[PDB]
Amino acid sequence: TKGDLVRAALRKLGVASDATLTDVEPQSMQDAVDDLEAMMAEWYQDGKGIITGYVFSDDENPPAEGDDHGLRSSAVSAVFHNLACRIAPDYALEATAKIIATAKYGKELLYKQTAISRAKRAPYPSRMPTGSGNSFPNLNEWHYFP
Amino acid sequence: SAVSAVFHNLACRIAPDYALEATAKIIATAKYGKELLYKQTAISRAKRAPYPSRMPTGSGNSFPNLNEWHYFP
Amino acid sequence: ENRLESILSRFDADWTASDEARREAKNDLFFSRVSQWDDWLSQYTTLQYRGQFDVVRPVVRKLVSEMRQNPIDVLYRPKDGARPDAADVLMGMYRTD
Amino acid sequence: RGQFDVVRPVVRKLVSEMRQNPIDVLYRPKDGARPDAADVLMGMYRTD
Amino acid sequence: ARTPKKKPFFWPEQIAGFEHMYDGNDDYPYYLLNRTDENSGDLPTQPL
Amino acid sequence: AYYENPEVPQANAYMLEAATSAVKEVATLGVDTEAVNGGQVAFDTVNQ
Amino acid sequence: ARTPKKKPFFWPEQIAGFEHMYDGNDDYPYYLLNRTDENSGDLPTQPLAYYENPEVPQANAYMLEAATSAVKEVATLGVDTEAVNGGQVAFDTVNQ
Amino acid sequence: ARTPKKKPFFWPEQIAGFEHMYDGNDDYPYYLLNRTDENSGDLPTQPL
Repeated sequence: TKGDLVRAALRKLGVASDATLTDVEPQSMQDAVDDLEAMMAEWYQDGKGIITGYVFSDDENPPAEGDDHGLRSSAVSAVFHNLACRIAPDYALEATAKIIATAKYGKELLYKQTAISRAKRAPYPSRMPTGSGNSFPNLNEWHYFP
Repeated sequence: SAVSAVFHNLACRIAPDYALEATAKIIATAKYGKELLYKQTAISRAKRAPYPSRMPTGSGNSFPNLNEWHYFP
Repeated sequence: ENRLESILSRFDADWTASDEARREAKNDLFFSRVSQWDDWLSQYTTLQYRGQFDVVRPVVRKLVSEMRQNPIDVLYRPKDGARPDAADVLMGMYRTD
Repeated sequence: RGQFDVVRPVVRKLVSEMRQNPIDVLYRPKDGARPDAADVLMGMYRTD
Repeated sequence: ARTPKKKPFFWPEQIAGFEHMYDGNDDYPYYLLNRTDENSGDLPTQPL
Repeated sequence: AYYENPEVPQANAYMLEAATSAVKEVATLGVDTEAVNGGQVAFDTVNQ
Repeated sequence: ARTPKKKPFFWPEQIAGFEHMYDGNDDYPYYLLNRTDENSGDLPTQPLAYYENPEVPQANAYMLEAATSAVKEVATLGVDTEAVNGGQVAFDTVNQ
Repeated sequence: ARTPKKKPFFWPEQIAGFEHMYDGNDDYPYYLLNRTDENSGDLPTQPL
C-alpha cells in the first residue's frame, strides 16, 4: 500500500513541498486540484492520448477533491511533477531544473506502454495475395483482413 | 547494493521542502544511481528474438526438427 | 465391380475420387485465369489501376503452337510378324468418319 | 510464401533426356550361341 | 533473421497523437510529428 | 525549398525484382527449339 | 503492404491551411509554409526533413546471392557429353 | 566465426522501458527512446 496515495489532498501537499513550504502554503494550491482536471483534459483529452486512468469530477461543487482522482500508482510519479510546473507561473514563479526534468521523464514513462501498444502495424492494407506457395489463391487484393 | 543508489534520486525531489535545491554533485550521483539500477536489468533482458515464421531450418542437418518459429509480436 | 449393389459401388468410388474434384479442381481453373482472361485472381471492378504483365501468355501460345503444328493422330502399324496391309484396314474406317 | 523453383526447368530437362534415351528389351546373342535366337525370344515377349 | 530492422528513431513525446498515422496505411499523403509539448517545446532532434 | 517525392521504396523495388524472377523460371521447360521435343520431350512423349 | 513507406514529414503548425494544397485540383503551382505563430514568431521546424524510403539490410541482399548459388551448383551434374549422357551417365547406368 | 556479429550501440537509460522495440522482432512501425531523464537529464546519445 501507498504506491497510489489515498487522496488528492496528500498529493497536493507533496507539490506544496516542491514549491516553497517554509511553513507557508501557496494560494495556488487551492487551484492545484482544479489544475488536475485541466492537465488531464489537455493531454489525455477526450479519454484518449496518454493513458493515466484519471477520472474527471463534475466541475461544479467538487474541484477534484469532492470526487476521486482515480490515478494509478504508476501515474502518481508523473502527475505531481507536471502539476508543480503548471501552478508555478499561476503563482508567479517558475519551476526549477529538477522539477521540469522529472516532469518530462514521468510524462514519457506514463505513455511508454501506450506507445508500444499503438506500435503495431496494420494487417496487410490495400493489397496482398497469398501466392501459390500457400494453397488456394482464393480471395486476393486484401483491403485489410480478407 | 541498491539501497545506496535510490536515495540520491529521492534526494533531489525532497530537496525543496524549505526552498532548498540539490547541488551538482548530488544530481551526478543520482543519475549514476539510476544507471546502476537498470545496469543488471538491461543485460538480462537482452537476447535476440527467435527465427522468422518464414525461415527454413535447412537440410544441412541430419534431422531438421521444428520449423516456422515465432516472430509475431 | 468394387461392391455389390451397383449404385453404392458408384457413389463410394466417387467419394475416394473427391480429392480431385474439390481441392485440385479449384486450383485448376486459376491456371486458366492467368492464361485466358485476367491476370488477377478474385479481382474486383475498381476505379483504380489494376495491372497486368504476363510473360506467361506469349510462352503458352508458343508451346500450344508447337503441338498443333506437329499433330499426333492415329496411324497404326502391324503386329508382331503381321502382314503390312493390316494397318490400312483400321485406318480406312478411321479417315472416313 | 514465395515461389521461384529454378529447380523445375532443370528437372524437366533431365526427365526429357532420359526418356529420349531408349532403355528397352533387345538382347544380344551369348557365347557360342546362334544370333538367330534373339528374334525368336522377343517374338512372344513383345506381343504382350 | 533475428536482428531489429529499419524503423525511424522517435520518442513517445515527438510522435504523440500522430503515432496512429504510422502503421503502413496508404490513406495518408503525409505523416506528422509534435512541434511543442508542455514545459519546453518538442526538440527538433531526430526529425527523420 | 522543394518537395521530395516518393521515388518508390527500395523494398518495393527489390521485391519487384524477385517478382519478375519468380515467373520466368517455370516458363522454361528445358526447351531450346521452335518445335516439339528438344528438352521438352517429357510433355510430348506423354501425349503420344 | 504494411510497414510505413514514404509519406513526407511535416509538422502541424507549418502545414496549417496548407494541407488543402494537396487536394489535387491544382489551383496553385506552389505550396507554402507558415511564417510565424502567436506568442513569439517561429519559422518552420525542420521543413526540409522528409521520410526516406526503406532501404532493406545489406544482409538480405548478401544472403540472396548465397541462396541462388546454392541451387545452381547441384543443378549442374557435370557435362561429359552435351545434353544426354553428361553427368547423368551415373543415373542411366543403374537404370539399365 | 568467433568474433561477435555487428550490433547497434545503446545506453541503459535511453533503452529503458523501450527494450521491447529492440527485442529482435520486426512488426513495429517505429522505434522509441527516452528524450529526457530525471536529475537534469540529457538527449539520447548516438542511437545511430
